[PDB]
Amino acid sequence: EGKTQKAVCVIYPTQDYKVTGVITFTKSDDGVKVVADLNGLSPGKHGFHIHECGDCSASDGTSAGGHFNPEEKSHGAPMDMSRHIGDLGNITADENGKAHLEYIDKMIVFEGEHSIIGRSMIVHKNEDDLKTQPTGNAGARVACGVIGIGK
Amino acid sequence: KTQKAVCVIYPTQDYKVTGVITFTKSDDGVKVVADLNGLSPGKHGFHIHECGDCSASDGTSAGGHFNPEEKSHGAPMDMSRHIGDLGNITADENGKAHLEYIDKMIVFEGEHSIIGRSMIVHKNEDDLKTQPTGNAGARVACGVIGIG
Ligand SMILES: [Cu+2]
Ligand SMILES: [Cu+2]
Ligand SMILES: [Zn+2]
Ligand SMILES: [Zn+2]
Repeated sequence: EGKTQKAVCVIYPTQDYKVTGVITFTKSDDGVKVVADLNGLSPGKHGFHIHECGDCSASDGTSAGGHFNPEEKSHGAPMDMSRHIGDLGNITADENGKAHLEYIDKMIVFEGEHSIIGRSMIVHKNEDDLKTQPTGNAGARVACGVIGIGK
Repeated sequence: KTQKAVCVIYPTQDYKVTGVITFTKSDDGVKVVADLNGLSPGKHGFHIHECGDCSASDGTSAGGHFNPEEKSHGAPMDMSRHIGDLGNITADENGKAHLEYIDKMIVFEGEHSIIGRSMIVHKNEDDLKTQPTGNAGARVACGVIGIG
C-alpha cells in the first residue's frame, strides 16, 4: 500500500573484475539520498550511472543498455539540469580499492515515467568526464546490478 | 509497456547457486524461463519475494513472499496463492535446473508488478501446503527482477 521509500542495488563484477558492493536510495525531504559502498575498484574515479535495462546477464554488462534517459536529454553531471535521469557522476576508489559516496539526488524517484526501480546500476573502468556524449568516455563496464524495492 | 523482465540470481553465503530467469509477455499470460546451476539434485522452492534486497549473506533481506492480496501460500496452478508462488524448480544429478511455464498472475506494471521484486531459490522443496513458506527452509540464491 505505502509508496516506496527505499531502494537497494547489489552490484556484482563483469568478466575479469572483482568489483562488488551495495547502493541504497533513501527518500529525504529535499530529494533522494544516494549511499554507495564498493570494493575491488582500481584507485581513482569510476563512471557511476543508472542504465535503462535491468539486465546483468551479459559477461561485459552490455545487456544493461544505455544510460536511463526517458526525457531524451544530453549526458551531464548530477548537479547539471541538462542530464540523464541516471547521471550519478563518478564514484572514487582509494588506494585500497574501497569507494564510499553519499549525496542528495533531486531527479531520481521510485514511481512513474522516471522510476529507477527495475533499472540497472553500472560502474565503468575509466572516469566519466561529464562532457563527452553520450557516455562521458567512461569506457568498459566493471560491475552491474538491478535496483529493487527496499523496506 | 514493459514486455520482458530479467533476473540474475547470485548465491547466498556457503552456496554456488547462479543462473538467469526471463519473464516474457505471451498469449494468455507471462512465460517464465529459468536456467540455474550449482543446485543440489532435487526440487527447490522458487518464489518472488516482496523486497528487492539481496544485500544479506543469507538472503533474509528479500523478506517474505510477494503477497500484495494477503492470500495464503499455494502452487502456481492454485487460485489461493501469493503473486510470487512460482512453485518448485528441479535440479538434475549435475545440478543444472531448467523450468518453463505460463504464469497467469504475474505482470510488469501496477499493484502486482514483479519489477523491482526479488527471486529466491530455497535449499529444500516447497510442499505447497505448509504456511506461510511451504517449509522450503534456507535461501541458497537471491536476485532482483529488472526491466528487459
Ligand atoms: Cu554508465
Ligand atoms: Cu521463497
Ligand atoms: Zn548519461
Ligand atoms: Zn508463497
